[PDB]
Amino acid sequence: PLQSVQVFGRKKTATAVAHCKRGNGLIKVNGRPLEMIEPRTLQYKLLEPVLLLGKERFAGVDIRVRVKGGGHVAQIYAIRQSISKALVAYYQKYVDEASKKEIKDILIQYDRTLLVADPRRCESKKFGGPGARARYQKSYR
Amino acid sequence: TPDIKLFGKWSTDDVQINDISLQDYIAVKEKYAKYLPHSAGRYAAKRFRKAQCPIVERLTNSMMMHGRNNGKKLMTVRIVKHAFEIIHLLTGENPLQVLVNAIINSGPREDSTRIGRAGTVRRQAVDVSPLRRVNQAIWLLCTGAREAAFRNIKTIAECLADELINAAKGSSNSYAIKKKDELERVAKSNR
Amino acid sequence: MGRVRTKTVKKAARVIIEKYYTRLGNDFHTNKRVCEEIAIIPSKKLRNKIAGYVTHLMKRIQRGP
Amino acid sequence: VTVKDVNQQEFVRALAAFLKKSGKLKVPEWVDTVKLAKHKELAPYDENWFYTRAASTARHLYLRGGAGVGSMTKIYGGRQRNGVMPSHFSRGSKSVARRVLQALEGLKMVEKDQDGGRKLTPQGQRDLDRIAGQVAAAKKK
Amino acid sequence: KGCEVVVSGKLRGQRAKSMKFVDGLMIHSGDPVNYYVDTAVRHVLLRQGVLGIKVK
Amino acid sequence: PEKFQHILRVLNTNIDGRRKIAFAITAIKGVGRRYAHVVLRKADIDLTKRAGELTEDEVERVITIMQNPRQYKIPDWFLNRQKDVKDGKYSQVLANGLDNKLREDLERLKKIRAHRGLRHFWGLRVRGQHTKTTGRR
Amino acid sequence: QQLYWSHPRKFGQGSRSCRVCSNRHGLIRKYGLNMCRQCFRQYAKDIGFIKLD
Amino acid sequence: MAVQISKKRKFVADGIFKA
Amino acid sequence: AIHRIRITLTSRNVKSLEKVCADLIRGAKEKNLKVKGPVRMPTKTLRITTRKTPCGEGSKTWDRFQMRIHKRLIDLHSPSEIVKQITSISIEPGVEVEVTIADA
Amino acid sequence: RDKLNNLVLFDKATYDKLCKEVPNYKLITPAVVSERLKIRGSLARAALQELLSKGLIKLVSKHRAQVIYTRNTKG
RNA sequence: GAGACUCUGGCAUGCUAACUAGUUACGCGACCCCCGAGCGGUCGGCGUCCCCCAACUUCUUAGAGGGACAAGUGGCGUUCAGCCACCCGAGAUUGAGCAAUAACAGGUCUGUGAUGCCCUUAGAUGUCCGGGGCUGCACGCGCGCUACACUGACUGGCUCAGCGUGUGCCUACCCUACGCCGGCAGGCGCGGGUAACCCGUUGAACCCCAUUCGUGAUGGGGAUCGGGGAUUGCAAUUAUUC
Repeated sequence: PLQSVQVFGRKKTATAVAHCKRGNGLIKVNGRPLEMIEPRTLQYKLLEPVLLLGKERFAGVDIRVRVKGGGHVAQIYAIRQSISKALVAYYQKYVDEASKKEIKDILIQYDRTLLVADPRRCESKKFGGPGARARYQKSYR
Repeated sequence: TPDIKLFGKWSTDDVQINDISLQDYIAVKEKYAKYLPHSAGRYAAKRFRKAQCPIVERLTNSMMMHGRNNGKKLMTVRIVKHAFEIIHLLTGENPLQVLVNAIINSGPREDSTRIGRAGTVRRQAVDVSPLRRVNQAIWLLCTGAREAAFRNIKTIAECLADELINAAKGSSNSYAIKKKDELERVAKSNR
Repeated sequence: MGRVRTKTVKKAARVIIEKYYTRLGNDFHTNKRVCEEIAIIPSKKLRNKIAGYVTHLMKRIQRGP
Repeated sequence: VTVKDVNQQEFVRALAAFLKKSGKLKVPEWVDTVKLAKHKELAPYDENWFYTRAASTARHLYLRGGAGVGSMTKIYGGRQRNGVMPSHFSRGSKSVARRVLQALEGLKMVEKDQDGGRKLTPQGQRDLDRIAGQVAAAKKK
Repeated sequence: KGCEVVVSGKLRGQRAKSMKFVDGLMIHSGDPVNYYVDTAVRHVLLRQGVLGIKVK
Repeated sequence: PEKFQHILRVLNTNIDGRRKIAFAITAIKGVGRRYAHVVLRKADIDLTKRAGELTEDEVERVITIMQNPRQYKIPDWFLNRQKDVKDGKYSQVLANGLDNKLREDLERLKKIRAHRGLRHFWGLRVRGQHTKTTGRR
Repeated sequence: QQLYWSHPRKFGQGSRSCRVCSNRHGLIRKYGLNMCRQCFRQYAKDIGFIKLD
Repeated sequence: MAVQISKKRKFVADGIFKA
Repeated sequence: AIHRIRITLTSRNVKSLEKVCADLIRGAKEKNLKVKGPVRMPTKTLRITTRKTPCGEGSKTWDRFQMRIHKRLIDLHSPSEIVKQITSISIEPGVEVEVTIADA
Repeated sequence: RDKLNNLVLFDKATYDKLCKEVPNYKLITPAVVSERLKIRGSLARAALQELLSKGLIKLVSKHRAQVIYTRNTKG
């Protein structure tokens, strides 16, 4: 009586995946807890959906997160994203959708990148300058 | 936490942004608060979308400046978080009120345009919009502490707090005020 | 930042109506399909823009020549 | 418990102090005439640095076996200031990297293994994981 | 449907000149000009100098 | 502690008794940051302190190391004049002799009329530099 | 006589040359192409190279 | 080929042939 | 099964290349037991840049040539009688078939 | 123009002024102690370490950049 | 000609299929052996064990088709052309590539066995060899690198990418694991790779967490100059790099 479901939380070049199932209430990432990943300044930003839904709902759920690519910060904002999409999809399949509407509203009210991605990617250099828009200097004389 | 939003410690409530004009542009007292500085920050695509940005996040953005420090949000959060804490000791009061009070009484009310009469330089007083008051306030405060802390033994956190307290109240010995009164002086001259 | 249709788009929209006014209606995604079926355009995007002007045009044909 | 459940700037500190106490290393003589990398400018500020270097290494060996000298050398490589000319990257130091491993190999926490590398022994993990336990269970970590 | 011919060099004089003779419809820009044109350039030698030929 | 800070002298060279030892001794011409630290380890002197810990017993222990670093087990890839051209032995030239070595080395080249000696004499770059644009006076 | 070709070329830029134009300045050593630059651009299409960007 | 050359260098020389 | 053969295809005209695959897997699904599905390798991209002028002077502009290479591979379980049969199936355009005899 | 001479160590007069009336502040930071009393700043840091050990002041937050202490909170 | 067109980017839990791009759940089929805990279950793991009869969705794998058209709505409008704010969703879009008629005494005979006309041709402007110089310094001009410090410099510990290239070349030659010796200049041995199979999970920096320093031309800054080591080659002086 297993309840597997896997979801991705893409960012600029990051790729963060979470495998979800019933278990005994655990929020692990990559062989490490939710508290000791990467800079403790942004630790609160990971705990947003935690505090924002609480702990009653995460009771009968164990997840394992894995992530690859990008940088420090983007690798966060993906994990912030993969958690929620994994959560909401679990309910739609194993709970009534009256549940998922109850919880999707709160998320979208606080912030809208919790679910839908950000399509910005870095662009290409051109001959003449060091970057896309800038250009080298000109004497006029 | 599903009823209160702190910065970890202190709250966005219990503060009254006290004006009508400077309403509608400051996101501090709103129940749409955030636990932390910067989110992603889509707030630059349209024209008036920047009004719906939390005021501390606006402030955080402005600090990193003069080239030696670009793309250093996290550094600036350290400054801000240390900065609001040092405010708390010196007066035992929510720094948010101390912040809005400065932003309120730091936006110039009057200015002169550069209407040089087609090449014959002579200006003319005009009025100022809310959103520009808010911006020049922050810019003046940020380029306060900075030049004060450049070659000194004080750090940005203390110098930021010092100018910030002296601008909330009328201290008449802070960079923000000494310039604001100057601009009003010039406008009244060629009024 | 502007969107005007060219002669190729307009003229074909005219000819299509003047033949097949019965096949078509007021729905874009059906009007899209029939144009594909009768006519052989080289491009998916050109297919789109023609039909969008067709449908705008039918609402005018409802009343007023 | 596992070493992946603590603050790992501090686990290293406990390990070195333990490792200094038993003390069966035969540290090299040249522990005061070196710099630890071409791209440095000084020798360390801390007088006892050899012992920490072992802790970081074996800690790294736990997470990722099959890693030899040059690989460990790349790990501790860093930024190089060439003065007026721009910065670059520089690798660590072959010498201390090699000789540190040999002392641990002497100490029976690590064995030179097939297909190149050093995998930490099947009996070094006791010390490597119990010490986490005291660290994490002496007080709240 | 269309064609184009061009010729340049020393032509009735000591100064250099150029000629372009056309007929029919012709395209210049885009990217069906990679399979709807058949270009060719050549070089004729003469006692005076050289003449370039182009044809499309 | 030890509040007898004692501005002092070493080899006719004044030391400011306010800086740490690893950097106060560096005033002497011929001593740097490397040589400063390493000898202070061979002298067992703690480096937490200022120049307050410079009783005569401690300094002379450092000074004897200054003029003779070799038998105190300091390796030979570390000294200034390694395998001197005359009197070919390892040793380190220190203040007020370093100037003498610098001087005589130049006149060596001058009297012998080598390419480098002329350019030191004329007052120009010598390591193959350029002069069309830089070095203006 | 024996001193004719005495110089050990063996390396450098006065050893190689554009296979077609028999030139020495501005060559391309990538994938054995070993071709002068102007010469490459000239043909550049029978080889299969094109440009899209 | 005999010398076991990369596919990259192969296609290139195959073009140089035809030129 | 008898021999474990492997076939490789490198070319540039994708449509020609995706065609011959369909042809060969058709004959393989025609007269065989079980073969493979096409394992699509990532493309290579050769990139060159030059100055667009022969001389030095002018404005400093650049050009960027390239060519892509498309690559596929498949295997079959069968006696080698079959490969000598089906390597002849009208592979006209520029398409390099490279085939091993047993697992190499 | 701010060209001053400071003190490497105490001189028994700052100690008279530091064992008392420095804990009689609201804010405590080393840069401020250099401002009030003429010292370098290594001593601003080191004295307060002791002064916490002796137990007269209180801690708030430490960082490798800024460290913050407090009054003992007379209560 | 502009537009249309080509390439790229952004979306799909829908199709297609996979050790030579390559995993992820299960069995743990093994992890080693305690690999920790603990008196146990349970957690932990990146690579190490394979043939390849335990799925492919989510990286990059890459082909097909789909999708966005001012389409729905409120105003504005010669109520035509069309414009502004919005509902779902990516709402003109990063972006480049291609580029017309007529022209400039623009540049290139030092890119071409593309070429006219003039000059020279055995005591040569040809073609080889030895050495030197193209870098020479009272000054002026421009494209840039480093820094003028505490939002910092130094010393230790934590943690994450992507575009790429790589061995026999048209006349001469690779990227490197592992070990042993020394700081590197390194140097000896064996291995892999005609390549996402080896380097390679490309353990990159800035960042981040903690010690030292405290406004001092100061440990900021690193020009200049001395001395010693090694490496490329036939050859390092006018120091070729380290």
